[PDB]
Formats: sequence, C-alpha cells, structure tokens
Amino acid sequence: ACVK
Amino acid sequence: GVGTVPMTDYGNDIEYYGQVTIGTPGKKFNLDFDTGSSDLWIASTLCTNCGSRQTKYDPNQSSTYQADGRTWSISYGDGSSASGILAKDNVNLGGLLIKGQTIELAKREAASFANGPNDGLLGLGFDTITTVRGVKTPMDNLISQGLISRPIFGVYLGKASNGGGGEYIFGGYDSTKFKGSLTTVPIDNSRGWWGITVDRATVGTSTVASSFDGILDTGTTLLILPNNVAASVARAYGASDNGDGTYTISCDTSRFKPLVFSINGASFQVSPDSLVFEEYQGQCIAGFGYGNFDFAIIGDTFLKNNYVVFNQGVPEVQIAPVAE
Repeated sequence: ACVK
Repeated sequence: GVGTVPMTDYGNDIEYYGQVTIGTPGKKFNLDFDTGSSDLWIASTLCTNCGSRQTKYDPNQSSTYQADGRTWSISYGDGSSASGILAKDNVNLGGLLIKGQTIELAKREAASFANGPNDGLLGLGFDTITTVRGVKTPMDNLISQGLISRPIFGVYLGKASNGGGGEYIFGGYDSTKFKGSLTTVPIDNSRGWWGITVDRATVGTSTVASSFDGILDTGTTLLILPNNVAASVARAYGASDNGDGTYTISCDTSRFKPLVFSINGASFQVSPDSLVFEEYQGQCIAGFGYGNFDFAIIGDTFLKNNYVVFNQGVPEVQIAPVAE
C-alpha cells in the first residue's frame, strides 16, 4: 504494498 | 480524555485497521488508519461498485446524519481511489465521541478497496490536504471539542511474526509498547504530511545515505526511499532491482545488520527480520523500495519497529524503539  | 483503538494487522504487515463507530445508534467500520492522508471516507449505500464484505453507511439509518452533499474524490499513491459526497455524523473513536465529524460517503471505490479488508480510511494527516478544502479532520475536532487534552496520538503497529495487532491511543500513549525514553523530533507539515529529516542512514559502520527528508506514513507498507538511497541500501544488502519499485533480497536475514536512521541525534532502525517484507515461491521482496519520489515514505517497515507519538499541535513527533 500500500501507498496512501 | 483518552481513546484506545486496538488494531488488526492485515496479512504480512500490509496495513493496520481499527474499528470506528459512525452514526446513531451507530455502525462499526474497519478503517485503515493513515497518517499520509486526511479524509475519513466509508463505503455507503450510495456506492455502485463496493464489496459485499464491507459495512455500508446508510444516511437513513442514522438519527444524527447531517446532509452536506458536496462531492469529494481521492487518489492514493498506490493507484487506489474513492469518491462520493460529503455528510456529517458522530464518530466514536476508541470511546471518544466526535460530534458532527465530516464523513465522506463513497459512491465509487477502486476494485482494490472492494476486495480488501477496509470499509474505508481514517485520515490522520494535516487538514491542509483534505480533498475538499476546509474539511476539519478527526484530530482537529478531538482538539477543538476538548475530547482530548494532549493533542497527540500514540501508535504501536504489531508484527505478524509476533501475532500482529497494534494500538492507537488518541490523547495519550502507551509506554508498555516502547523501550527507553521518547525522543522529540520536529515535524515539517508544509505539504500536509508528518515530515521529518533523516540526518544519515547506516548499515553497520557504512553510511548508505546522507541527509534526506521523509514522511511518517502509517498507510504505506514499505520504507520507500529516494532512488539513490534505495539503490545504496539495496547494494548494502545485495538486493536486486525488480524494476517495479521493489527489490529481491535474501530470505535469510541472519547475517544482515539493521538499517539505522539518525534522526535528531538519536538512532531508529529497521530490524533485520523487517528487511524482508514478503516471501512467495521461495523469493523474498525487501522491506524497502523506491517510487521515484524525492523524499522517503517512511512506512510500516519502519513504524512496526518504532513507536511514534504524533503531536498535531506543535507539530512534532516523539519516537522510541518498540519493545520486542
């Protein structure tokens, strides 16, 4: 994997 | 004046979500807690592409729903997204009842959200990057409503190898989760994020990076570094570029030294076990990666090794190694  | 939220670790330290109750009498939602964004959005009965496993907010089923109706739309660094309309409702966070929080009802969400563990996100970045300008974040409201005295939240992210879990404390922190004394670190919030400077990075006695900036982001899985830092760290560990922002690394971490960041005169590390994020079919993907960013995204690879107290008021953080 996530990139938030 | 303290809210405690036990977290669930999804899979191999991919993300960490907690339950949040929204509305009156209230539905319970599992939200990814994300210091890299500032929107509180949830799957709703207006959604046309959401997942059958998700809990859906229904305006008609909350006595304290307040209409708003303005559109919102968010896109995340990993290509996921959601959009819909604004509303306000009461949001219970670990027992603290925020009155009239702006919530973001999904009409659409990316397929990855429809197939994942989340009903939405809880944004813990600064309010200057809310997708609708002027929306007040949950921490803004906890502070302005006097629901917490200390304008802080303490963050422990567990390791799946230890049984997972995690815990956020709004208005306080949990000293049983860290070793030694907390070190204060100044925050640059000018781009809406929890920005810090890493003075140096080392592996053993070798310097692998001079100064670089980064953001403390609970909503990113890996430690994403600028390409040159990433490549230097990869060289230090013998890792090979997969071409997709990830590296292949040896699965045996027994001869790896920790990756050590020097931050405001103290040391904070990624432990050797955390240098491997994933094993699949005998191949291991490293806990660090790259993504063509000029600054680091200091994600769960690092945070599951370092307890952080986030202070929005100053702004600043305090960091200490996890007790493990």
